[PDB]
Amino acid sequence: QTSKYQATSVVNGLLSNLLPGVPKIRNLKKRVQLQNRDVHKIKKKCKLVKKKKVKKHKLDKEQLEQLAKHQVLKKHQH
Amino acid sequence: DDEARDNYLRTMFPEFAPLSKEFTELAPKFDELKKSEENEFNKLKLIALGSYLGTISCYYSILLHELHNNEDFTSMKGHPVMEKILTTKEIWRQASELP
Amino acid sequence: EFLTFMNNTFEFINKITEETDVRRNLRLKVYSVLLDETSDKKLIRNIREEFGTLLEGVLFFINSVTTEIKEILFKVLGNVLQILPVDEFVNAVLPLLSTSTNEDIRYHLTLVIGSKFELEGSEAIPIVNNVMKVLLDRMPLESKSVVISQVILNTMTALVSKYGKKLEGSILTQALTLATEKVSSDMTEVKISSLALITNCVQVLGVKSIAFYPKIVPPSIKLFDASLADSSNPLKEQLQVAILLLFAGLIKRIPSFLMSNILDVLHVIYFSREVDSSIRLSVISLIIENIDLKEVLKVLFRIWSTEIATSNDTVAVSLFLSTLESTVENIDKKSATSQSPIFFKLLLSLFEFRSISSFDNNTISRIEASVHEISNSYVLKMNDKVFRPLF
Amino acid sequence: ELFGVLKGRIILKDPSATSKDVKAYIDSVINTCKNELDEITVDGLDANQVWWQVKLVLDSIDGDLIQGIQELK
Repeated sequence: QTSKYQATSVVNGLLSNLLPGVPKIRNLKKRVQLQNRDVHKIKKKCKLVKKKKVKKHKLDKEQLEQLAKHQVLKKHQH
Repeated sequence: DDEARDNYLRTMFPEFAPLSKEFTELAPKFDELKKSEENEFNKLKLIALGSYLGTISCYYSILLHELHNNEDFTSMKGHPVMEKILTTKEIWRQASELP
Repeated sequence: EFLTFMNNTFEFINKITEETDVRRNLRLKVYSVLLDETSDKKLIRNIREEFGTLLEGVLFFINSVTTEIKEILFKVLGNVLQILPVDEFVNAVLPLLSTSTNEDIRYHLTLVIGSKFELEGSEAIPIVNNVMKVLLDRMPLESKSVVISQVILNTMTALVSKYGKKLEGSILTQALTLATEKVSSDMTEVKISSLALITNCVQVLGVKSIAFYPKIVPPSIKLFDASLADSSNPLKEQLQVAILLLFAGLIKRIPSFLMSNILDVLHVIYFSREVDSSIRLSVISLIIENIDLKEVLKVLFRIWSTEIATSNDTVAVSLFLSTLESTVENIDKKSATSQSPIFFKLLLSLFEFRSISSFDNNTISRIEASVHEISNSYVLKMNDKVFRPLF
Repeated sequence: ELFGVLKGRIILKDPSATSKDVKAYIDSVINTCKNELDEITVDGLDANQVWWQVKLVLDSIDGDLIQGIQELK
């Protein structure tokens, strides 16, 4: 059950990387409408969402490490 | 036979025979560039000839394969590898003038 | 009785570990010791060793758990992972992977290592180089356990996908060697993860991966032949999508070198029944925009008359039609003249379907209508001289 | 090997023989500029693929080689 979930997720990850607009795992007319899909915007949206999350955690590390740094400074001063 | 097969090469590939003569005369010279001292003039002459010999050699590999696989294939003059032969040959010619 | 106390006991531990002031939070105290220069390196080692025992203990209960207590242990597990930083976390946990003798504990341990890098940046590059090397050394040891083998590859797949270019090349080449070996694994899951790992590797390596190219495309095709046979394979859809996504990965990265074997790629796309059309059509469009069209027209004749002509598959035929319309509407005037005898050779074949087609009249009629408009397209963009002998 | 045969029967010869020499000359050129691809791989690849490796290698080196020839002129 876990291996299947890992298989889907691994296959799912490739789908986003190579074919963003395509639906995830869980005809002539389809050709043009897929061709007109603006996949680039999908890539941009995902890149920004990931970028914010990385940015958000990094500041917490910066904010956190300043607290411990000051406490170390307090003890050494005393 | 050898005569008909060669004559077939001349008709389809007139550049075949001169290229083979070029490869034959140039290969000892390419060895000499390695044998000779690695002066700045000499070293770049090795590049220009080294570029030329590889260009000639790859042609024959492509010519041999397409004859074996592509029967509809008739003229390698369309294949851009000739264009690279012309560039590399001219570049080596400039290198040959170098002392 | 006993269980109620264990429920309340883990409630007690959760309260302490919770990061609800500098003095109260355990997490901050750890970094203060790490930041402090004067703090003894042996004491630093103690924290690393003490943590590894602690992380092993909490996973042991979670492996060996009762739904509510199962929830609490995750609340505790959330707390323990965040006690110490990534650098110490990798140092403190990587040796434990070998030390741990329980596959379930190794199973969870590999996951948490990946989750730590899910939100990291360029600061972790030297650290990841350590993790990749260790994970590579463990794969031969962990071949016996499929789940462990699969997860370890997935973590590599994540790590190559994220800042894989910044990772040292020797590991990148080493990983590709490992994946190509493991594609041959009998277990379907090992194939899928190996297939995915090759994609990220090939994407990072680009042309440099051409050395392994004999070891990627031909095995992948032979895999697909087996994939069709075992339609009872429960992971057939996951397996089949994995094969197609590989070609999509390298069709973007090495379009030129794939021109030789483009034929059998088209076979995979057309006969991949389990995969949906949108996936198959999406990868098709990549072929036109990335690969020389002249080769495509030549092979389209060969792939048709041999396989799709007698396939009698609506999906395969429709996909063939989609490719043909895409190629001709993009091919150049000069090139279109060159490949004309092949195209008209196809066109004569395209007309003669009504003799051999087993479908009903409506479908056959619609197919011919598509042929004529595309045939109308190709005969345009040309001259009389090329056309008159063909006429 | 190609030198030995050429000095019109190469059609009878396996194209593998010609391909090996391609690797020799270009690798000498690649190893020369060292003093995009470290090697021209000839194992299990058709002539066009080997040529494609050659073109990318040869194209990049052209810019520097032409500049040097002007200096030595």
